[PDB]
Amino acid sequence: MKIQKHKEIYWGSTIIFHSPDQVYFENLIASGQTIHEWSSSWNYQGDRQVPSLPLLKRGRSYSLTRDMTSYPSESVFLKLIFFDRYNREVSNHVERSDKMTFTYPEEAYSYKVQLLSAGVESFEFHCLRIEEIL
Amino acid sequence: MYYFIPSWSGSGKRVWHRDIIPWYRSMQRLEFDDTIHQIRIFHSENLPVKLLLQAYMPHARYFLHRQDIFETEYYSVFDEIQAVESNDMQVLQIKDLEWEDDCEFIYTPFLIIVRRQGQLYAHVEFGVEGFISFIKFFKDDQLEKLNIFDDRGFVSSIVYYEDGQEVCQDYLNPNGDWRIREYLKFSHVVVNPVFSRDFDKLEYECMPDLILEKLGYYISHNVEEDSRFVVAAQPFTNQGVLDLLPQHSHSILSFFHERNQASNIENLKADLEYADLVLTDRMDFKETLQNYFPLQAEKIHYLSPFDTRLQLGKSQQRHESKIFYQIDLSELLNDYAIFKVLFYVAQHPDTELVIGVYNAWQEGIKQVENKVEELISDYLDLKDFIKKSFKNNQLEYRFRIRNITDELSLIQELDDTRLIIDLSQQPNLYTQIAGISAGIPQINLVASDYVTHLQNGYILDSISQLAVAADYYLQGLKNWNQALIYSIEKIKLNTGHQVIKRWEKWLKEAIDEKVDK
Repeated sequence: MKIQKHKEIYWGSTIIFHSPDQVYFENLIASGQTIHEWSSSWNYQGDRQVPSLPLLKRGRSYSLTRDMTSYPSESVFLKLIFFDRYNREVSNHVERSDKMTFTYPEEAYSYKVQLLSAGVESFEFHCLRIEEIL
Repeated sequence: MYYFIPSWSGSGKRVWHRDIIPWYRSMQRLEFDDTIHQIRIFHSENLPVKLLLQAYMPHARYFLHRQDIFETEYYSVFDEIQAVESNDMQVLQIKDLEWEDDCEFIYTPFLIIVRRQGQLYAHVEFGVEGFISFIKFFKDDQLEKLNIFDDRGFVSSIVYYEDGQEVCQDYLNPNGDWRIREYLKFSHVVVNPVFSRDFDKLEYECMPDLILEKLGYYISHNVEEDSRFVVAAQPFTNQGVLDLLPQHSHSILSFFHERNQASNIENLKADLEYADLVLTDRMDFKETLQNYFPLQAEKIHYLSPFDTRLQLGKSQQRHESKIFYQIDLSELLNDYAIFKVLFYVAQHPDTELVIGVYNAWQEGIKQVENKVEELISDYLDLKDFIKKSFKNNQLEYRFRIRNITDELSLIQELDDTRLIIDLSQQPNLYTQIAGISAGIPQINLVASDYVTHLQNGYILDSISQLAVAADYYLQGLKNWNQALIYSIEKIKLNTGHQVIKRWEKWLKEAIDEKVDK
């Protein structure tokens, strides 16, 4: 195998896959609802929905970055949820912008990031980026 | 600072090689550890600590994480051997491997079957957390290759198959170039010439030699002067590692029952003489050592481990008293004991029952299910097992049967559990640890270091008395609470700064004994 290294997080139903690194979308999704979700964990053992997001360190601080453009401009939001070991929520941050900095809480066992929605007509999506900051 | 050298092994003859197991064949043998207990103490009470890993663990990130020590700094023998430079993890999707164009995929509920032009090409299996764990490769209905993936997102290793048998395994670098090759027939390990820069010796006879090499080189050239080494007592002899320790350093030797229950006291003599400090998680093993080796009695101390992944129990937020009843299915079924519990739950309509079965395969779970159905049908009424939620609004029952595969499984189940019953002759050790950790009382048939009679739980004479035990904690609030108290002030004096304090004090007390001669 060649494995195809990259440190970016890709996408993985008008959802059109014009490339691994670019995805088209047309609205179907209520304002406030979820357009997509990434998780650092399996929802249940059998699940064919495999984790996408890397393991994080507690107390440390990171930068979550969208690389996408939404046709009705500032329409797609970016929610970030931290869950504990019992699957109960811990905390949630939403960001209108395309960059966000959070500090990974010390109760957090896993995390998910969702793309939420304002009135979104269409978007082109490239990726997410997480790197450690200070 | 403090260095920890864990004993994290495989179960084969290659002990330095951790087992690779698909998510479904997964079963519970104890993964929590005296080491993990200790390292966790250093991370709260923020002290500096580092981990020295001598074993091959392609999936060690999820392991550390799952065990709540992901933030610990580690040096890894096989990370040097394979020239893994960055700890950056890229969670691999199947989509980005990638395969030939003709490959079609078929999704088993267990794995993924890749066929190309109708012929079986590959099985893609997953690990308990859901990352690609390994892929089997096929050439004409014959297994030829096995790729083992690193949880950081590359091919860590390849096993080659001759006539359907392991012949050879080479360990790649994250770029794909083999660095060492290991021959698995009785028999050595060869270094790839291109990378001779990083290995003194060009070939090694047994794998532990190359291991012993890289480890000692770290301890000599990279350890800050006067440090402290906590060594998990490995199954055989500790000379391998003890005789690599600095001239000026303190050594702590740590004994965990699950690991060292079976060891003859005679071969301990060498390692027990060297060690500055000795720790056991069993009182009577401390005593066994203090009698056979009376000259070193003073340096052996008892320390009980506790899993702090367990939040304290939220069973006060429930009207229903939930009962966790443990069944070891390697012992077959015991109709008398299953019935005494089923009968107690029938009588007290304010209770729910989870029957936690471990060491069981899919079909053995069904056996437990039928035996419960049967016993209920023949002697009781199934209608008395319908839950309030369902019959106060009118199917769903007050009892169900859960397969306990993970420790995580059990941790979840214990969150709202009010009472633990284990009627085996050897009670699942992790459940005893998890029980006292979450502050839930326990009923066992044999005494232990985690359950104190009429304080922490009840120690039954025979299962005939099961109701007297059950009542003691299920009836009223007083006893159940005097037990949360007892359990809490026992979690306290075994996971504070207090414990490391006691270690430093015990190290000073071991010097003041040397001056006596």
